[PDB]
Amino acid sequence: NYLYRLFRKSKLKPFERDISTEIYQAGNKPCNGVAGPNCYSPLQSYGFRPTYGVGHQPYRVVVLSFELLHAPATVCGPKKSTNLVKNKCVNFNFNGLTG
Amino acid sequence: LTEENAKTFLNNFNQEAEDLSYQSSLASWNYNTNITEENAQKMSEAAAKWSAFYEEQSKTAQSFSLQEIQTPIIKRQLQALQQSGSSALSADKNKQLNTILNTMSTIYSTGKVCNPKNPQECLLLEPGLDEIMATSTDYNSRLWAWEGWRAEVGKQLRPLYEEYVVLKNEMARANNYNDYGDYWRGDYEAEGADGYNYNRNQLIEDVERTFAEIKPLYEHLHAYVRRKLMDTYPSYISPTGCLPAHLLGDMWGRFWTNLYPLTVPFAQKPNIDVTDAMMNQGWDAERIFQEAEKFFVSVGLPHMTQGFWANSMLTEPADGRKVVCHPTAWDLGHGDFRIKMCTKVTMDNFLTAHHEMGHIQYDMAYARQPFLLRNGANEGFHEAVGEIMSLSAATPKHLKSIGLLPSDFQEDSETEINFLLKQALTIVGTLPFTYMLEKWRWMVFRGEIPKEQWMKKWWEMKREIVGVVEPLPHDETYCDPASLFHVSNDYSFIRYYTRTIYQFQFQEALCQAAKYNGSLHKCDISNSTEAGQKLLKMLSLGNSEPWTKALENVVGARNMDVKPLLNYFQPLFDWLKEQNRNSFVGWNTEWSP
Ligand SMILES: *[C@@H]1O[C@H](CO)[C@@H](O[C@@H]2O[C@H](CO)[C@@H](O[C@@H]3O[C@H](CO)[C@@H](O)[C@H](O)[C@@H]3O)[C@H](O)[C@H]2NC(C)=O)[C@H](O)[C@H]1NC(C)=O
Ligand SMILES: *[C@@H]1O[C@H](CO)[C@@H](O[C@@H]2O[C@H](CO)[C@@H](O)[C@H](O)[C@H]2NC(C)=O)[C@H](O)[C@H]1NC(C)=O
Repeated sequence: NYLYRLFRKSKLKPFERDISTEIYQAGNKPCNGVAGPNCYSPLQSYGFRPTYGVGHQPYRVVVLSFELLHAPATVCGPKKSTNLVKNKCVNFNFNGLTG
Repeated sequence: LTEENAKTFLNNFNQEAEDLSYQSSLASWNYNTNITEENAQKMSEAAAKWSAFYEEQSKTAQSFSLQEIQTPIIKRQLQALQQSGSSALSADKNKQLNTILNTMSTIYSTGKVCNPKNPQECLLLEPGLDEIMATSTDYNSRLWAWEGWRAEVGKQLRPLYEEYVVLKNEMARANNYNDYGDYWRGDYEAEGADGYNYNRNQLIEDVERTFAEIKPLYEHLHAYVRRKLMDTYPSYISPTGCLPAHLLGDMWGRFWTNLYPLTVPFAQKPNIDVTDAMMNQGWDAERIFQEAEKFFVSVGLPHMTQGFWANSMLTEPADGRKVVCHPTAWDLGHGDFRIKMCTKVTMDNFLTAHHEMGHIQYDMAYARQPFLLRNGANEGFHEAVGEIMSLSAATPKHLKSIGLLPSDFQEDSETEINFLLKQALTIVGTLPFTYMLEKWRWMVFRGEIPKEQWMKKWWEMKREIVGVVEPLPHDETYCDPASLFHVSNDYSFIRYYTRTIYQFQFQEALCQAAKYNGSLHKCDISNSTEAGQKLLKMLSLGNSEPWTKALENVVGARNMDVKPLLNYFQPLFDWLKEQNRNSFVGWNTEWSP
C-alpha cells in the first residue's frame, strides 16, 4: 500500500505533487493507455518486509516548512506564565507592555 | 532511442526483480532452516514465479541490439539478462535434458556398492565409502571400493553421458557457442576498454601456462607422497611409477588432505589446533562470529548488520526442525545478509566462519550496484575472497593476538613445514586433477577426443598430467569421470583452479599493502586499514567492471599469476627439494607396480 513514482516525463518543481497514473511512454510508439512493451506504469510499490536491511526499512518522514508573509504572523511558540509577584518593585512584562 | 529504452527497462526490472528474488531467497532460507514439505512447496512456487519472470524479461531483453549501446554498465546488465541458458532449446529437447539431469542426480545420490560374499554389507558413498577412502589403510578394501563404485557408476552412466554431451552441445550451439566447453568458458569472458579484453579461448592457454610453473612443486610433492606411501605400502608402489588411483585419500583423488597422517614430516610435533583452548575459555559460536567481525572491522571492512545477528542461525536449533549441515552464506536481497552454519566450537568451524563472513562482506560491498551486477567478478573471485580470510585467520599471529594461543608460544620451522605440507596436500594436490578433468571435459565437448576412445584418453592424461595410474585396466564401456559429483550434476570445475590462483595473489597483494616483511604463510592482515581499502575497491565493483580490472585493482596484474602460490610454499618447496635428492622426481607414463 506504499507507492512511489519511478517514471515521470519531467522533474517535479518544489512543493509539487503528481497524482496521475498515466502510463509512462518511453518509446516513440503510443502506449494507447494499456500496458505494453516499452510502456511502464509510473507508480511502483514499496514492498516493505520486516527482515529487510536498515537501508530498505520503511521510514516515516515529516517535513516542516515555515513561511513568513506580509500578513501578521499567527503561529508562534509557547508563552511563559512564569508567576505573579505583588507588592514589590518588579520588572513587569504584560502582553508585550514592559516597565 | 534504444539505449534510453534499455535504461528504462532495466530500471523497471530492478524493482520488480529485487522483490521477486527476495521472495524466492526467503522461501529457500525457510526451507533450508526448517525442512518440511510445506516449505519445499512454497520454495517451489517462489522459484517458479521468479524463473518465469526472469525468462519473460530475458525474452523482452533479447529484442534490444547491443551494437547501438555505448555505455558499458547498461551493456553488461543486458548481457547478463540475455543469457537464456537451457531455455534456448525446444520443449522436447529441454525436457529430455532435464530428465537426464534428474536421473543422473538421483542415481548419484542413491549410488550403491555392496560387499562381495557378504551381501548384507551394502554401502552408499555418502555415509560409509568416503570414510573408507579417508581412513582405511588396507590395499584390497580400497581397491574394492574404488573399482566397485567405478564399475557401477560408469556402466550405468556411460549412455546417459553419451546423450548428455550431445544435448549440451546443442544447447551451446543454440546460444551461439562453439561447444558446451566454450559456454562454460564464457563466464571468464570480459569485454571492456583496451588492454582489459579477455577471450574464452585465451583461458585454456592461461591455465596451461600457470600449470607449467606449478608443475615442479607438484612433482616434488608427488615424489614425497609416493615415497611415504611406499613406506606405508611396501611392494605395491614403484619408485619411478605413478601413484595408484585408490591410495590418494579420496574417492577420486580430488584432495590429498587425508594422506597427512601417512605423509607427516614430523610426527612428534603437534598440530596448531586450538579447539581445547576454546573449550577451556568457554567460547561459543556467537563469540567465534564476534571475533571474525572484530577481524573484519580491524582490517577496515564494515561491521555486520543487525539483521545478520537477528535472523541467522549459528547453532543447531535442537527444537525439532531438520537443517542442512553445510555452511552457506545467503544474500537474500534488500540488504538482508545471513549465514546458515551449524557451528561447533572447533578450529575448522572458526576458519569456516571467517570464510562465510568473507562471502557476506563480498555480498555487502556490491549492494550499491544494480541487481544484475550484484555478483562476483567471476566464479573464482567469490570463493577467493573468503579463502584469503580463512588463510589469515589460521596464522599463529592471529591466534596469539586474540588469546587462543599462548603468548609464549614458539614457532619452530618444523610446525611451519608440516602445516605447509598439509596446505599443499589440500591445495596444490587438487590442481592437476582439476586441470586434467576440465581439459578432458573441454576436449570431449569440442569433439577433439573421439567418441569411442574416451577412457583411453582420460587415463593417459592422468598418467601425463596427474601422474596417477589406474589400478586395473578399464575399457570404453566404463565412464570413470562421471563418478565425481560435479560432472554428474553439471557443475563447472575450473573455478577451484582459478580460486587457488586468486587466493594466493590476493594474499600477497594484501600483505604487500600491509607492509609485512616476513614469509607469506605467516602473514596476517589484521589492523591494516589500507589493505582493507585496497581489497574493498575490488569488492565494491562486483561484476560491473571486467574481472581483469578488478584483478589489477588488487594485485597490479591483469592475468593469473602463480608466483604468489610458489612464494607461499617456498620453505616447503626448499624442504622437498632437500629431501628428494636421492629419490627420482617425476613419473613414468607406462604402468609401473
Ligand atoms: C589489533 O589491534 C588491537 C587493538 O590495539 C590489538 O588488541 C590488543 O592486543 C594487545 C596484546 O594482546 C593487548 O595488550 C595487552 O592486553 C592484556 C589484556 O587486556 C593486558 O593485560 C596487557 O597489559 C596488555 O594491555 C591490548 O589490550 C589489546 N587491545 C584491545 C583494544 O583489545 C590486537 O592484538 C591487534 N592485532 C594484531 C594482529 O596486531
Ligand atoms: C517450522 O515450519 C512449520 C511449518 O512450516 C511452522 O509451523 C507453523 O507455525 C505458524 C506460526 O505459528 C502456524 O501459523 C502454522 O500453522 C504452523 N504450521 C504447522 C504445520 O504447524 C513452525 O513454526 C516453523 N518453526 C520455526 C522455528 O520456524
